[PDB]
Amino acid sequence: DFQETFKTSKRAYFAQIEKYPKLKLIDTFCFFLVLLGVIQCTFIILIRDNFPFNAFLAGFIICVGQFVLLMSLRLQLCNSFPGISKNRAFAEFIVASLILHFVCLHFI
Amino acid sequence: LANDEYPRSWEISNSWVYISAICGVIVAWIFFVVSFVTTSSVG
Amino acid sequence: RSCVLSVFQTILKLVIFVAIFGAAISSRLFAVIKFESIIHEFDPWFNYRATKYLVNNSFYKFLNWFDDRTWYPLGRVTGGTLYPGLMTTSAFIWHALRNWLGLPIDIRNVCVLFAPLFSGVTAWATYEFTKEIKDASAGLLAAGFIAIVPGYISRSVAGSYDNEAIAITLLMVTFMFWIKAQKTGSIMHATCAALFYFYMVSAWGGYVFITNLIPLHVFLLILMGRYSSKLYSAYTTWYAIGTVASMQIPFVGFLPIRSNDHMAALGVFGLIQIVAFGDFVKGQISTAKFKVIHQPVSWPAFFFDTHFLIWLFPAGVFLLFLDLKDEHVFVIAYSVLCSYFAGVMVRLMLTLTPVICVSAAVALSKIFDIYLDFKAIKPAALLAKLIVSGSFIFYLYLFVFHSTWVTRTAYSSPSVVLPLALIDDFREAYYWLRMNSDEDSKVAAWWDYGYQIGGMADRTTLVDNNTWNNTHIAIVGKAMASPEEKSYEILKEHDVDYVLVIFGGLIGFGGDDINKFLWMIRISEGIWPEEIKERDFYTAEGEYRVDARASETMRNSLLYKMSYKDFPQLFNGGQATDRVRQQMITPLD
Amino acid sequence: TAVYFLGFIATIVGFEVIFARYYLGTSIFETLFSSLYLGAPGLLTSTKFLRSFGQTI
Amino acid sequence: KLMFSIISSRIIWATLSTFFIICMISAYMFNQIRNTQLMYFLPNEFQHQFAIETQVMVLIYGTLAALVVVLVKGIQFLRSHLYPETKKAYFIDAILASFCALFIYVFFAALTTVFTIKSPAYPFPL
Amino acid sequence: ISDEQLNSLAITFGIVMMTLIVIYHAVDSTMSPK
Ligand SMILES: CCCCCCCCCCCCCC(=O)O[C@H](COC(=O)CCCCCCCCCC)COP(=O)(O)OCC[N+](C)(C)C
Ligand SMILES: CCCCCCCCCCCCCC(=O)O[C@H](COC(=O)CCCCCCCCCC)COP(=O)(O)OCC[N+](C)(C)C
Ligand SMILES: CCCCCCCCCCCCCC(=O)O[C@H](COC(=O)CCCCCCCCCC)COP(=O)(O)OCC[N+](C)(C)C
Ligand SMILES: CCCCCCCCCCCCCC(=O)O[C@H](COC(=O)CCCCCCCCCC)COP(=O)(O)OCC[N+](C)(C)C
Ligand SMILES: CCCCCCCCCCCCCC(=O)O[C@H](COC(=O)CCCCCCCCCC)COP(=O)(O)OCC[N+](C)(C)C
Ligand SMILES: *[C@@H]1O[C@H](CO)[C@@H](O[C@@H]2O[C@H](CO)[C@@H](O[C@@H]3O[C@H](CO)[C@@H](O)[C@H](O)[C@@H]3O)[C@H](O)[C@H]2NC(C)=O)[C@H](O)[C@H]1NC(C)=O
Repeated sequence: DFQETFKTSKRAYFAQIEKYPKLKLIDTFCFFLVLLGVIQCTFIILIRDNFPFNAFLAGFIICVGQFVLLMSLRLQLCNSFPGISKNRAFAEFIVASLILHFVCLHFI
Repeated sequence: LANDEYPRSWEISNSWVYISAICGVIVAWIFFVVSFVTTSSVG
Repeated sequence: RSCVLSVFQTILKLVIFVAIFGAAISSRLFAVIKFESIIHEFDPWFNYRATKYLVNNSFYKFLNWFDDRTWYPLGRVTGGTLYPGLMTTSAFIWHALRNWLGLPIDIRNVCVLFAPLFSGVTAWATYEFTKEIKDASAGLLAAGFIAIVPGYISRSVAGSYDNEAIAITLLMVTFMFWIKAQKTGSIMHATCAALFYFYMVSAWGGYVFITNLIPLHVFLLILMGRYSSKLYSAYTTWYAIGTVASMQIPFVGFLPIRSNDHMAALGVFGLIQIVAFGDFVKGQISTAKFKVIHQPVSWPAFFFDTHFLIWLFPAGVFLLFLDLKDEHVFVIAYSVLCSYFAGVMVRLMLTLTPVICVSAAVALSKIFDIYLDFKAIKPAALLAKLIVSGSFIFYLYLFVFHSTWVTRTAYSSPSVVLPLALIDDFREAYYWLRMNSDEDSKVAAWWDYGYQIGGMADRTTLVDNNTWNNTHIAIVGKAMASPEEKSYEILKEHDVDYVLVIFGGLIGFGGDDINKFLWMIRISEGIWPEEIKERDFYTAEGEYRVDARASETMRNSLLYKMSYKDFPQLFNGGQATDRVRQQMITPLD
Repeated sequence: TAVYFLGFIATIVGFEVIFARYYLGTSIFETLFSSLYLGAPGLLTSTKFLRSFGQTI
Repeated sequence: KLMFSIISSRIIWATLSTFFIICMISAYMFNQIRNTQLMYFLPNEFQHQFAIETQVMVLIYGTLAALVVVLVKGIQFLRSHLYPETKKAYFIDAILASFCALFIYVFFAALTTVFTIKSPAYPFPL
Repeated sequence: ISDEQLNSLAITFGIVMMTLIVIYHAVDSTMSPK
């Protein structure tokens, strides 16, 4: 069961990546936005200390929220929403990705 | 104490890691956006 | 033809908004042209004391402001104990009228007339919120109700300067911007909904409801199976921008992380993340996807506050419920949840009326869509249409007469002046104390009148209406209950110069300080049990009275001697009536 | 339409420089007024670039 | 088979939800916290009532809600389950709709009469 | 200003705002698809 769904999903995903040269750029950005959050929590687990807690929480929020806006751009960029073009999803990505950096520079 | 008279985030040397985990996402983001409108589709 | 009809619709809507922006303004103003124009109650005299500080020095000296004229041996720090947003939009309107439009007016007149000016924005926002569920013919009707209905006139009359005026508008604008981005799917409307959620989390303390009303919408929207790619983009940007914008306000600093109330939202976000991956696997296989996947209110307050909108409110939810067009679950989920909480509290009737108006202005629009849509000429059909439409237009005019009757009778009266003649003896003795006393001098009264003495007499009290440190009120109530020889020392440790006592035994005030004398004793039993006991203020066989057969330790207390001091020498013959307790006092007592 | 692209990079880099300069020591109203004077021509120019380039995105 | 048609039909959720709003807008909750007695409702006081009076309120509000929903998404079903075979059936719609309007007026007059018995000096009845 | 004139101004604005709604909804119901 899971072998068939596994190899089916690997092949049907890798063909989709090799078709469009926009998708591997998104996913290459995404994976290293996961590794930033992982080692940034590893600093907390390594030495037991919790003192500048807001400065901990700001970078972690940058990693998670910045991951999510990429996944929304990917979902909206493969299949188009009814009424929204592909020139407007990108501008909304710029504006809403540009508010979040300011409110995570005030917070540290 | 006021809200301005506090040791800043430079001077603590416990939160250099997080400032270095903000600057990377900023410059990686601008190199993302410049390298997105100067490329092709299914060339 | 299309230009003619469209121009007719536009001009007629302009005249509608010019009328319904004016009916609200004229309904709020009975207490301003009847009397003078002053701030009304206990709680709105701190806000006016804080927006008069911001307005004549900088904004930097207001965010971190330590005042030493309240809770005197240990003053309070304001910036981490109040909600800014009611003050700073008011200083913004003051700064815009003074410098740009050209006309300078006082800060007191901006503070009095802050609710009636602002209610027209609530009327427009309810128009726009109803334009999404139903076509734009019902939005004018829902906007026509909410500028009249007297469950909402009760909390914003001209003079009230409390937090709910800004709050019940920003609630509506946030729900409008969420209901746009539930249907369309775009990111930018969820960003704007996050920013008005930030501007609503800072003005008002019941922001918890809008935080726990959105994940109940999404969570009921998954169990029916209406999941799409519109929810992954509309929910998660609202949570990502809105949460970290919520943590910027101190007094709610790290509370959306540790606290129980915000847990549901976090859980829903995680749940949404999982189901987005379990939808990609479904597109590949077909077989094994089955293997994987407070006081209770009485009855007539409800008819009293809304006339016949409470009458056809449970018809609009049925007629609304036979459609299920993916944004009706918002209103159906709001209505049950809010109607349960507005039946065990008194003061959650304010969050209930923006759905009595909407759901009471949908069913009536669906009634009007067929009984005055004549388009065939027959006698009997036009008879039926004519008498049904006449039947409802009659009740709607009687709704206007009812609402403006009940505004001017019950909900229009000041607490500062007490009316065949006037009784103004509650502002003599604050202005005495402002004129004829040295400027650093402490007043010790009971905590109900803390805000008015600081606001209107301008001295440095010991307690006020906040009840922040609760073992300080017990010191003051221990002072007003002991004998004289010890209350002198307890009051002298804190450097109190003046003490003051209210008293209503002469004209029957009722809320005097003998009626509130019992609760004081109970607050002083949680700490010093040995010194004071409430088994001693009762007479033989347990009756509370003030007469010539009172207790031996009631007659020697410090709040008895200070109220009935020269009261028997006043009346003729040497006898007196108490006029509230209805008891008789002799000058040996 | 290379000069319009030149007017598209400079407003995003311009919206990062005023955030860094906000982080160092400046107050709010200088950040907000600088964000307005930079804010409007970059809106008009960037909108006309995304309209002009268009179909290959 | 059958339980999936029960959990899938929206009519029982309609009647259950509207029955919940109806039985809770007549101050059922106040009665449950502060227990009272149970001739009729307690006159001239504005904040107290007995226990049988909320039954009368539930009957009233449910009745006129039923009159309104039968007035809007109604009259087609009754004729269909009734006689169609007479003539041009517009007259059944006419007198049927008119009698529904008159029943709305009668029960609304009953409600205003009871509220003037509860709290007098109310300037307009009926 | 005596509040008798404020009373008549209040019901006057209520009736003038509340009558035009019905003719707006009658024009919009009769001469429109929905
Ligand atoms: C898409 C993004 C949209 C962003 C929308 C931003 C809209 C905010 C516009 C605010 C304009 C303020 C203009 C202003 O300076 O008025 C001031 C100060 O007036 C005030 O007190 C209120 C302004 C407080 C600003 C709150 C922080 C910024 C919140 C929005 C980012 C008058 O207050 P005053 O009390 O008279 O003195 C303030 C201090 N001085 C230095 C000026 C002496
Ligand atoms: C160029 C475009 C200009 C548009 C903006 C125009 C602004 C409208 C008026 C602003 C507020 C004025 C209201 C006001 O201050 O009057 C109040 C109370 O008097 C009243 O009766 C209240 C009248 C308010 C009705 C209009 C409210 C509209 C809401 C704000 C626009 C009485 O003031 P007093 O406090 O009594 O001042 C003393 C007056 N003596 C004569 C005793 C000296
Ligand atoms: C999904 C359904 C369940 C939802 C679960 C959500 C609830 C758990 C959320 C994480 C834990 C929250 C509790 C928490 O963080 O408490 C912290 C101190 O507590 C800590 O010890 C820090 C915990 C941080 C987690 C670090 C390990 C995480 C590893 C992830 C890979 C409070 O620290 P404070 O003492 O308040 O810091 C204040 C500092 N001042 C200077 C401001 C005074
Ligand atoms: C019409 C009026 C609208 C009222 C909204 C409510 C306004 C009050 C909320 C403020 C909450 C207190 C925040 C606070 O204490 O800090 C204020 C900083 O003050 C701020 O600007 C708060 C910013 C909060 C984030 C804004 C998110 C919106 C996104 C805008 C693009 C002080 O800023 P400053 O100290 O003046 O700037 C120096 C900061 N350095 C980092 C450079 C040192
Ligand atoms: C707590 C206060 C708030 C409570 C809210 C009260 C309930 C209001 C919202 C639910 C009412 C409508 C439910 C409904 O009609 O949908 C159920 C689909 O429903 C189901 O199959 C299972 C029931 C799940 C909905 C109720 C969940 C209980 C509440 C959990 C907290 C089945 O109808 P459907 O036929 O699926 O809807 C149309 C879709 N078809 C294409 C299939 C025709
Ligand atoms: C009401 O009117 C009086 C009378 O003018 C005003 O009093 C003025 O101000 C102070 C009291 O606030 C008077 O006494 C002075 O006190 C200062 C303390 O710093 C002291 O240094 C002086 O030597 C003097 O004793 C002052 O005589 C008086 N008149 C002036 C300044 O011309 C009062 O301000 C008015 N307003 C109120 C009470 O709100």
